[PDB]
Amino acid sequence: PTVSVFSMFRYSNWLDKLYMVVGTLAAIIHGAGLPLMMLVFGEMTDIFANAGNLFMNLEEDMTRYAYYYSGIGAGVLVAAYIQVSFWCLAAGRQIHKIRKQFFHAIMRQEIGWFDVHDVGELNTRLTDDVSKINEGIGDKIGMFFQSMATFFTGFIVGFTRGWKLTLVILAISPVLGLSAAVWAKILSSFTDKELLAYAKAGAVAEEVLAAIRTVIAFGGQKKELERYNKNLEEAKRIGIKKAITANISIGAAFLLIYASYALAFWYGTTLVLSGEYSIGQVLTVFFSVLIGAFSVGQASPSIEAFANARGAAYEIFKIIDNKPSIDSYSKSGHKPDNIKGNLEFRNVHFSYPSRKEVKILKGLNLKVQSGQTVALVGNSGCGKSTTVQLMQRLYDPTEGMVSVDGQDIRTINVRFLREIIGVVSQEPVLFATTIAENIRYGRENVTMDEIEKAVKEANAYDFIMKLPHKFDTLVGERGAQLSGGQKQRIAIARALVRNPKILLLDEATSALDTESEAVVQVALDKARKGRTTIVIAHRLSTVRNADVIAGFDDGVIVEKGNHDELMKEKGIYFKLVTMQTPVSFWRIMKLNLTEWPYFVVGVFCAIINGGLQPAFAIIFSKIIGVFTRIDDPETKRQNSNLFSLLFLALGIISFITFFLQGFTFGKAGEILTKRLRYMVFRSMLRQDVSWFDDPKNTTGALTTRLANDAAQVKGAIGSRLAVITQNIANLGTGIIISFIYGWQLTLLLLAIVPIIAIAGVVEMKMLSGQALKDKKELEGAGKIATEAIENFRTVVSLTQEQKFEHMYAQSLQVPYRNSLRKAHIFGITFSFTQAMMYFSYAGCFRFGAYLVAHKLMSFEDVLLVFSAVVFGAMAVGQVSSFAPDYAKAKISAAHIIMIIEKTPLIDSYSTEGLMPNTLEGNVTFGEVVFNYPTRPDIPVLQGLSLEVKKGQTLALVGSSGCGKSTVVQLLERFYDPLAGKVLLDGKEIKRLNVQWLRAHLGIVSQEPILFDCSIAENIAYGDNSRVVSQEEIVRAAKEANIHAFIESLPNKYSTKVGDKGTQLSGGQKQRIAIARALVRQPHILLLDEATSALDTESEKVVQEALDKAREGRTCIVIAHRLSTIQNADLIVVFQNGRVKEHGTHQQLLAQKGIYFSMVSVQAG
Amino acid sequence: DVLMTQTPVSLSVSLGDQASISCRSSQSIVHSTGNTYLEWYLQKPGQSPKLLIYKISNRFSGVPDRFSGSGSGTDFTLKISRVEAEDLGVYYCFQASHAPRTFGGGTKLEIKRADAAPTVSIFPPSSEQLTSGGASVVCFLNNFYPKDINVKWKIDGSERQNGVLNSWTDQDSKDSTYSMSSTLTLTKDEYERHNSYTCEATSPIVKSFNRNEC
Amino acid sequence: EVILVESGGGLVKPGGSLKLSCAASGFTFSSYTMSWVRQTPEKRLEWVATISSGGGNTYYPDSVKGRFTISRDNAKNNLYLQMSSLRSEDTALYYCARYYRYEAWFASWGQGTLVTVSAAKTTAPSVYPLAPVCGDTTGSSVTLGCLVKGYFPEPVTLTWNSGSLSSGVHTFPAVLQSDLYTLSSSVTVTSSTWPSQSITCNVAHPASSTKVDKKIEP
Ligand SMILES: COc1cc2c(cc1OC)CN(CCc1ccc(NC(=O)c3cccc4c(=O)c5cccc(OC)c5[nH]c34)cc1)CC2
Ligand SMILES: COc1cc2c(cc1OC)CN(CCc1ccc(NC(=O)c3cccc4c(=O)c5cccc(OC)c5[nH]c34)cc1)CC2
Ligand SMILES: CC(C)CCC[C@@H](C)[C@H]1CC[C@H]2[C@@H]3CC=C4C[C@@H](O)CC[C@]4(C)[C@H]3CC[C@]12C
Ligand SMILES: CC(C)CCC[C@@H](C)[C@H]1CC[C@H]2[C@@H]3CC=C4C[C@@H](O)CC[C@]4(C)[C@H]3CC[C@]12C
Ligand SMILES: CC(C)CCC[C@@H](C)[C@H]1CC[C@H]2[C@@H]3CC=C4C[C@@H](O)CC[C@]4(C)[C@H]3CC[C@]12C
Ligand SMILES: CC(C)CCC[C@@H](C)[C@H]1CC[C@H]2[C@@H]3CC=C4C[C@@H](O)CC[C@]4(C)[C@H]3CC[C@]12C
Ligand SMILES: CC(C)CCC[C@@H](C)[C@H]1CC[C@H]2[C@@H]3CC=C4C[C@@H](O)CC[C@]4(C)[C@H]3CC[C@]12C
Ligand SMILES: CC(C)CCC[C@@H](C)[C@H]1CC[C@H]2[C@@H]3CC=C4C[C@@H](O)CC[C@]4(C)[C@H]3CC[C@]12C
Ligand SMILES: CC(C)CCC[C@@H](C)[C@H]1CC[C@H]2[C@@H]3CC=C4C[C@@H](O)CC[C@]4(C)[C@H]3CC[C@]12C
Ligand SMILES: CC(C)CCC[C@@H](C)[C@H]1CC[C@H]2[C@@H]3CC=C4C[C@@H](O)CC[C@]4(C)[C@H]3CC[C@]12C
Ligand SMILES: CC(C)CCC[C@@H](C)[C@H]1CC[C@H]2[C@@H]3CC=C4C[C@@H](O)CC[C@]4(C)[C@H]3CC[C@]12C
Ligand SMILES: CC(C)CCC[C@@H](C)[C@H]1CC[C@H]2[C@@H]3CC=C4C[C@@H](O)CC[C@]4(C)[C@H]3CC[C@]12C
Repeated sequence: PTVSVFSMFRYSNWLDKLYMVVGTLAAIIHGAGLPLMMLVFGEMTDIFANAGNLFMNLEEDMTRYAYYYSGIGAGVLVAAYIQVSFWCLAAGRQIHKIRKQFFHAIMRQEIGWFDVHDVGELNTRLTDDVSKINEGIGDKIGMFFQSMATFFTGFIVGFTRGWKLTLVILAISPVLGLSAAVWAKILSSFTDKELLAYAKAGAVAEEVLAAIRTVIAFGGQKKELERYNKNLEEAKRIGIKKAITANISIGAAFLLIYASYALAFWYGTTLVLSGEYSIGQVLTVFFSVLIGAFSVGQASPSIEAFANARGAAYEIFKIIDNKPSIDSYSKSGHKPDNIKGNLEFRNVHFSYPSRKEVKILKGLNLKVQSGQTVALVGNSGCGKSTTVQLMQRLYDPTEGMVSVDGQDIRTINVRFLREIIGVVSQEPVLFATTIAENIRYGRENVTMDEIEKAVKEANAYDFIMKLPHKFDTLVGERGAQLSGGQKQRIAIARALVRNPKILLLDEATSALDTESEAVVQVALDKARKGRTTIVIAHRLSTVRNADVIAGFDDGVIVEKGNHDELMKEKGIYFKLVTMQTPVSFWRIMKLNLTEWPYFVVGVFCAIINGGLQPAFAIIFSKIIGVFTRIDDPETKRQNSNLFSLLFLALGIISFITFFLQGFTFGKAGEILTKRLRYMVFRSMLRQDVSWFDDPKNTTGALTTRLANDAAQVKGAIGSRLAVITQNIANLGTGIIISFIYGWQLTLLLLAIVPIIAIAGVVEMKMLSGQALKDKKELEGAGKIATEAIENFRTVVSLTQEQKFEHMYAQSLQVPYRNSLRKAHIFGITFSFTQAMMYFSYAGCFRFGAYLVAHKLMSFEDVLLVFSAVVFGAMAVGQVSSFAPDYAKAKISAAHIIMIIEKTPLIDSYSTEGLMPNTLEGNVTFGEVVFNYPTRPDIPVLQGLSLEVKKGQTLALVGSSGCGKSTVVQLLERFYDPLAGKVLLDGKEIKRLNVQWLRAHLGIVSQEPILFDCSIAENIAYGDNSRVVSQEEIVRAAKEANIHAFIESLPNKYSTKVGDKGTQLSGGQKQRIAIARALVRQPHILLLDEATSALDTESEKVVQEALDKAREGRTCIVIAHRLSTIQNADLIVVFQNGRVKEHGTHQQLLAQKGIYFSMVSVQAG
Repeated sequence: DVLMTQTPVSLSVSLGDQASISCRSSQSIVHSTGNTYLEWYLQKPGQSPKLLIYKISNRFSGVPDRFSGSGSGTDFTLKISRVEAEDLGVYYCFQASHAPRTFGGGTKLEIKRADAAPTVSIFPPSSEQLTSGGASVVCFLNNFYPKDINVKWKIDGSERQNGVLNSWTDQDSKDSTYSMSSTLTLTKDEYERHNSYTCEATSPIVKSFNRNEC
Repeated sequence: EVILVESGGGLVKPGGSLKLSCAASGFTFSSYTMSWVRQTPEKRLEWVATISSGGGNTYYPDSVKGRFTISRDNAKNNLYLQMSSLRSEDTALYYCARYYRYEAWFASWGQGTLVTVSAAKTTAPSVYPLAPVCGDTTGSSVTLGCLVKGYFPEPVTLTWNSGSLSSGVHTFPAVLQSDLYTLSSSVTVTSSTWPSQSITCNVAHPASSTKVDKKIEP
């Protein structure tokens, strides 16, 4: 995927071609202003040296060479501000354009093309990939052009002044260039490698973090913790190897620089003494060529970024490329005028291209006229809602030709049409806009009186009165502060204000009441004369009162006719109607006390790394003083050789000490990180379930914490220590040496040291890897990104795209302008500090000349004070910019100690309480009231009760969200029942043993999630704290006939299972959770919906393997299908949590009650 | 190691002419760095040497124009043309390109000026010298020429002793004349036993004193 | 200009030891190489020692190594050479030296100071005024001399009339016999000067500290 170069800059205007051209010009010209600085420095020192030999006319010549230095300073000020500001502007504009256009093209797309795309990945796209395009083309091309200029100027100066030396410097410069390349590259790709190192274990944490209730429910904690440990240790080995190699490469860069000084001066003295050169030409040639070779390395990261951009641009410019078959926008679409209600289908088929192997609808030939209200009767399995979407031109039907009133849909406007067929779907969703905005999505132009009229028609207006700020009532995400019945009433209200030409309902009475349903159906019937309508509902209540009732079976229209026709027809509708009638503390060093030896060695080697800058100051300003003095050629030669060798030795000790400080602080940091992750996880797990379900303590929150804040705390301890001591060695010694050698210049230079430090930090913060803040502040246009994609479905309701493109435009055009202001600021700062470097030369050497011509100090002493304090301050900067922050890392450690301190209620590992010897198998609940403390505003269970006997297969029947699965959390002790008193065998579970209460019993959850293991480590997960004895494992697959599928799979007991077992089909996996609980041999088996997705003959075998032990072990089945309810022992009906009637199947059926109605779905 | 001969030892130039001096070093004095160092220090009488020429052809700042040094390989000469009158003394060619820095030999330079008659002047031993049992009769010959001369003693006209002491002055920086002294120390017994003591300069020039005292 | 002047000197028995100094003024002493140089009784120079500006680089010829040790004080501007275990061939005259910036080796010789090593003991000078026989003048000039006999060691200053006779003084060098020095001065002045004004012979002897002013009387 290569976008080359021309395609990459396609989204540009005139002004930006202009910005780029003036940019590279001012970058080439800010480039060549270091080598000219060394060309002046050469002759300046060549005049200081020879001056004071019979201080006449020194201060004059220095008043001249103050103007060369200050001139180049005030030329770089400008060239650098121009380069930075102008390239950040080219990029700013170009990325804004591409971002808005990407979002615009992501709302034009065939619904099928969202089968290919995803949700989380697509948000990764529209933030990470676009910021990655920005990253290259913004400034890396500036920095790249500037460093190429400094290289070529380095060579031109070094060949103008003297070649015989620049050839040697150059002939070892390939190794300098290469080592600079590797150093800089390692620096840019440091954070990215780390995440790659953590990937697996991180993904293993998320899975377990999400499904925590399950891995509680079995014995599975120790397994999940060892599982983690293994991949953690792999992250540690990869980590410390990376630390070793990072430091080797850095240490060898320094060794090579210093050995390069050694060669240059050992050769330069041969030349100087021979007569040819002087000390000025050698300083010039050497510094200019040495700086040029080193700079090229800085250019290399810029080259890699361009490869990254013109790669990611492939996929982004892809969504920009293709036009969906059914153009959602499409202004060329035909528009009808005399649109009378008609509906025409003929031999209609379709498959959801997410599965094109199965053709689910295998024929439909339908003709419906105006006002004709049609219902569709048939099981879940026929495919009504498929037709529903197919009508709205949300797809192309494959066979036949669908039309409406003469002309066909395939050639006419989809916005207009998708409109005039107003729909409500099965599970409509609620937006986090203002309530009146949700509604007004009927039209850009709507009046408040219309909203009032429609909400009094739908009769969803009482709760409209009840809420605060009757027309300002803020809903949150998804609309879950209020009820679900009101939620369906207002989805109704929306497809009502949409005022369509046809009204298509898909079960708009999901969890709604009766009287509101009747008023809603009457208000519907108010608009069913001139506007065609069709209802897709299982609730027969709003089904009987329509004109036509048609019958699906196997996705085909089998039974045709009106009500009476289906009565006399003996189809499916006949049987149906027949049976229906914070405070942060510092205690954090103590988390890493075990590693005192690494720290001792580390502080020692950091002291020495710090001191290695003043040692160079002295040695350098002495190998210069040698050529200033008046000596023999023998003394000049011997001292050149001695100081060359001291240059080599400083290099070697630099190598070894960097390698050690790096390796050692690295290894202590990795070890702290690993034990902190493992221990914070072992304390996450044992915590309760209330702590887990609590909002603000979620799966995203917790994985971010456990995958970052551990590494943050690592940063605080070791980094703070290494940087403080290295800097104190460096600059403390620079300034003390400086006061001793010089008594007047160091005082003037202390007034510049702060600015030099700041200059070093700003330069390194750039080359290191300056990132954008929007990637954290911008948040995703706020929350318009996720919402548009996540809740993409009610946008699969109407068009209402523009009203999202434009909300994007606002919430994204605000920060944009703040980014331009930030470009101007960063430009001025990055120029002003560099300019301060050049004016540092000028001020320090002019004052040095005034001191030297009054015999208060020498040229050795001024070259010492200069080099030591100035480049000591610069190196204080360059090193303090690697230091991780200390506000964040301290708050982070507060969070970690917070968790590692938290004491979960009723410790899962605890044997404290009551440990009984005799067990019977009774369960009794008395006035047990409960509400989930996570919902303090809705009380969910209002004090039910039960009585259980041995082997008593207790039927629990109710609705969805009203007390079928809430005893999973009362009996297995997740949420303590606040009101009531429970009797399991008459024994209070509040004193019982918890890892035994779940040890004794085992259930089949509402859904099984499985894991990253083998079926030998997935079923066998059914029991733990006991070895897997396979003669039990062989038969757990056998009792449920699931031994068949497994032995056919390769690696019969060792076939790989990926994440959540995404390989097999349902019929083999839902069999496994049962096979899971078959090795469990639970004395009480709380089964919930073991007949959701299974064949009817293996439902027999799971029920018999349940049955062949349904004696003697207490049983309880909670499900919809009556295949398990009539063969259950007792029944207890549920309606919003209240227990009304109980009893035997022959007793609750002799009375016509509610269970008479709960039989009436499909039995007959 | 390196030893330096200097070919002309004593030189006889005439005021207003050109003189040459040569300095042969064995071994080709040439440093590692590529230069040859070979100075030509010149010392006057009653003075501590001054520099004249360094690095073979250069001239130490403050020297006349006529001192020209020229050096080929291992033989180096110095030519003074138009010899002045304050250019008398001794020349030294010191080489510093090798391990023991030698100073070479030494060549003397004398300016000729026709001839002259030695001015004899004899003195008696002092009265304090007589009492000291020893008598030394001195003899001064001021401003004569050339350095070549002999002086002999005639005690009593007969005796030509050999217990004589000699001493020459260096050439004068103004006149280019010399001056020598002949001291005859004797015991007073050898003195009072004799009467006349004569000091001849060499047609010789004669002078004497008559008695023990005047 | 630069002046280098030294002290030390005198007479030291074989195997002895002493310390020649060299106070230098005028040229920011803390930069230049320095050298000592030696001139023997045959007026034949010789190199002795050199010390670099830093102070940590001294070179001695091959012979006299080990027993001579040269060093310097940059704070007071002084150069010292410390000699020990000297033989009988150490009688010499030692000069300081400087170093021309353009590789000229000895460029600023200070004055000399001489050092004599012998077993013979110290001596004072003996003087006999030397006036011609009854001052019998020989023209408009009269030759006057002065004879200093039998002293040791060598340095000795003879200044006529406290230095008033300067234009026609003829000082002769010291002749060594039996380790005793026979020096003599001579001055010829007009025959109208000797009888009219008195003429004096001033001497000095450093180890003996005797300085006798004899007049010349006819
Ligand atoms: C004397 O002549 C010259 C000298 C110099 C240069 C050019 C010259 O030419 C005239 C250029 N050098 C410029 C190179 C230069 C490179 C690196 C450093 N960072 C550290 O030391 C360092 C200290 C503390 C913690 C850390 C980290 O946690 C760290 C983590 C990941 C990666 C790292 O790194 C890739 C890390 N690093 C450090 C300083 C400077 C300076 C010396
Ligand atoms: C005023 O000119 C300059 C302008 C700028 C920089 C450096 C300049 O001067 C070199 C930094 N640029 C960025 C490239 C850049 C960065 C940092 C460096 N590390 C060092 O140079 C350095 C490190 C340690 C010790 C020393 C010395 O003892 C030293 C002594 C004499 C002369 C020097 O070099 C003129 C010396 N260098 C250094 C090099 C290159 C941006 C602006
Ligand atoms: C990359 C390297 C190993 C390739 C060889 C380097 C070439 C480009 C350079 C490196 C150093 C250079 C030498 C540098 C100095 C000398 C000494 C001089 O008196 C003649 C030129 C000569 C002999 C050069 C010849 C060319 C040379 C050898
Ligand atoms: C690619 C590199 C790192 C291999 C090693 C390269 C260096 C060490 C080689 C390349 C060319 C070599 C230089 C070529 C010739 C010169 C001049 C000679 O009179 C001394 C050796 C000297 C100064 C060499 C030093 C070593 C040198 C710089
Ligand atoms: C990359 C590293 C390990 C290899 C560097 C090799 C260096 C040390 C080698 C390669 C060429 C060598 C030089 C080549 C020729 C000469 C010239 C002579 O007058 C002195 C020895 C000298 C100066 C050599 C010293 C050693 C030397 C400098
Ligand atoms: C990568 C480059 C620098 C190759 C490394 C070469 C350096 C380390 C080598 C090349 C030539 C070597 C020099 C060879 C000869 C001398 C003279 C010796 O009496 C002292 C050391 C000294 C001065 C060496 C210093 C180290 C030196 C300069
Ligand atoms: C050894 C002592 C007595 C020397 C005095 C040095 C004092 C005056 C100076 C020298 C360099 C300075 C340190 C330089 C580096 C940093 C890192 C920064 O992130 C915090 C400030 C801090 C910690 C500075 C504190 C003040 C400091 C320590
Ligand atoms: C206000 C802050 C940032 C400035 C720091 C004060 C320093 C930089 C200033 C204060 C007053 C100044 C001193 C005032 C007078 C003298 C005279 C002479 O001896 C040289 C300069 C010297 C020594 C100045 C050096 C710079 C100096 C010491
Ligand atoms: C760091 C920045 C703000 C520099 C502040 C230093 C200023 C206030 C200092 C630095 C150098 C100092 C000057 C430098 C030297 C001279 C000597 C003499 O001729 C008069 C005083 C004078 C003119 C000083 C006065 C104060 C001075 C100008
Ligand atoms: C006695 C002397 C050293 C006092 C002068 C203190 C100077 C040298 C010290 C004082 C505080 C220090 C600064 C304070 C904080 C940091 C922030 C860091 O991210 C860059 C360097 C920087 C800006 C330091 C550089 C050195 C510094 C300015
Ligand atoms: C306008 C701002 C942001 C830039 C700050 C730096 C300017 C004011 C400083 C930096 C270095 C300084 C220069 C340093 C040395 C000389 C020599 C002096 O005898 C004349 C002025 C001149 C040229 C100075 C004037 C003021 C100066 C130019
Ligand atoms: C670091 C820089 C930018 C601070 C401002 C520059 C100051 C400190 C620089 C520029 C102004 C300069 C001073 C201007 C005036 C004087 C007096 C004069 O007779 C000698 C130079 C002297 C003593 C200068 C010394 C250098 C100096 C003090």
